[PDB]
Amino acid sequence: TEQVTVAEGGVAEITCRLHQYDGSIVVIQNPARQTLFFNGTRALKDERFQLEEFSPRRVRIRLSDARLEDEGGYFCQLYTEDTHHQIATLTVLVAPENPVVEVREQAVEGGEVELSCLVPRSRPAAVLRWYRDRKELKGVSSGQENGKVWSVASTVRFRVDRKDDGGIVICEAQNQALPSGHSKQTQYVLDVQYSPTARIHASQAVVREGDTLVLTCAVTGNPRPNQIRWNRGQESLPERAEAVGETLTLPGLVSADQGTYTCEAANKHGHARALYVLVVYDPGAVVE
Ligand SMILES: *[C@@H]1O[C@H](CO[C@@H]2O[C@@H](C)[C@@H](O)[C@@H](O)[C@@H]2O)[C@@H](O[C@@H]2O[C@H](CO)[C@@H](O)[C@H](O)[C@H]2NC(C)=O)[C@H](O)[C@H]1NC(C)=O
Repeated sequence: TEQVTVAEGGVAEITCRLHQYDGSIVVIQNPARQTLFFNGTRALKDERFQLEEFSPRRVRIRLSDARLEDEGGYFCQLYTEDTHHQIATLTVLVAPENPVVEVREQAVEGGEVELSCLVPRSRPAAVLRWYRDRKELKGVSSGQENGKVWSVASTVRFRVDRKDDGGIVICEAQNQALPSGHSKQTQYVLDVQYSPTARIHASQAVVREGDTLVLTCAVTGNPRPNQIRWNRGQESLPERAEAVGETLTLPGLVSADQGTYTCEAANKHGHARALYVLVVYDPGAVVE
């Protein structure tokens, strides 16, 4: 009895070996033990079954668009009841689709991200594996059979911080219906929110009276801060100051412009403020 295996909707071939062909009538039966081919003639009105070869050595039939209901034993016997012989058992497989990946809720630095991965239909039951940066994560899985096909789900949960924002997680599904070594994969991009940062970088290390200084405020955060605020301790920004987004330009600096300058930004997880100490040296000061 030949073990024959097809992917759902694919093509299988079933062959009856006959030995010293008498010329008598060959009955081929399906898994319900209903006559499917009477000698060379199809006995059931199913256009997916086609006689392919009736030679002195074998009778071969082809099945197109294989369905789960086609599974079971197929038989070949002489109408004279020489023997009830099973000549094949058909098994129909179902490969997983690319898995569906979801997240429980918005992940926030300091908290957890919780992901699920689901394959709704596979046969045999797909195996689900989680990867991050080539390294496998340990998840938790469950599945069940719904008729002849299995639904399988897996979940993983881990702490995140801002370094994980934008990181890629892979869920990978495998089963025997896929060619050896191959996989069905789904990528998921982490979105981790975090409180902002602010840092000032100045266009010069040493500032002299007469200089034009540019301060640049580098900001991070998720969500992205919408607005940079520039300010100064104790008193107002110099009259010539030009605060345009992330840059503060201080032209024509004079001694009285010295002081502490700040840039600040915010998102829904908090504020960040950077401070810059501005020293303005007269032309004769010895600094370096
Ligand atoms: C049952 O069928 C076999 C197979 O041949 C069938 O008939 C062929 C002529 C052709 O129409 C094919 O499509 C069929 O599969 C019969 O064996 C054949 O007998 C015929 C006699 O006309 C001759 O064509 C072939 O040489 C034979 N082929 C083989 C492989 O033996 C067989 O006689 C049929 N049996 C009965 C009881 O009717």
